[PDB]
Amino acid sequence: RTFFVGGNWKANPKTVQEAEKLVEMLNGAKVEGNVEVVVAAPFAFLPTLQQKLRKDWKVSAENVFTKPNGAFTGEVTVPMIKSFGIEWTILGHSERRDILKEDDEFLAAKAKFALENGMKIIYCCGEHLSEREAGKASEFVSAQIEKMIPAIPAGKWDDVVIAYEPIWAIGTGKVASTQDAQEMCKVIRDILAAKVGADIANKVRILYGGSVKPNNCNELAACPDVDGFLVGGASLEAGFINIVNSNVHS
Ligand code: NA
Repeated sequence: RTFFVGGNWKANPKTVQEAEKLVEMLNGAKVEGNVEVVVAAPFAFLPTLQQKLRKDWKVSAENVFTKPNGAFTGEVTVPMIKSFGIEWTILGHSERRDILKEDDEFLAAKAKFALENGMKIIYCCGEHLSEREAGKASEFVSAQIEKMIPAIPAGKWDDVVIAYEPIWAIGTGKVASTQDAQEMCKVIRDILAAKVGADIANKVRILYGGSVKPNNCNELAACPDVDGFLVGGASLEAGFINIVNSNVHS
């Protein structure tokens, strides 16, 4: 598996002029090793990233809707994204599940629609504090992945990346360890192996999507089942390149 680093800008930066400055910084970064890099940005900034970002990396949307077009005011759709040459989207990020109330049925429909229309997806999952403290993390994450699995069209697993988010460690007063990252990425790989087979489990990149910074990326990357990262705030900073370059420890 090729190490994979996605930079999720989330709803940032505030201005397209800042977005262009960030792209200029990224374009001069010296990448070491072997790594697949994707940068996800707000919809309004996708055209300028697609125009200006280094072509050895790829641009990603942060969401898409379930339909090609139509009477869905405010939604952006897969064909719109693709018409710029953009090939990636994030789906099911904890912020969209938990704040914008996207449920698993909605997300499964997005995954199917995106994949059957030639997108690649970064599909996010992860358990909350109650399930973590009950000792039911693997059961919760399995339920999420089991909803995702039937949505993946035949022959499309090459275009699926899964990100694990330790939601239990976001705004809760608890922090995740490196061992927690390894354990939960391994849990996901074992769910894949049991439900769709070892061949698929061995090729799907499973990312850690907790807090990833220059000070912990190397140790996280070295974990055997951690295939990369879905990076939050550090993707807006020069430290993103440290994280990209952590692949050499994997
Ligand atoms: Na690794």
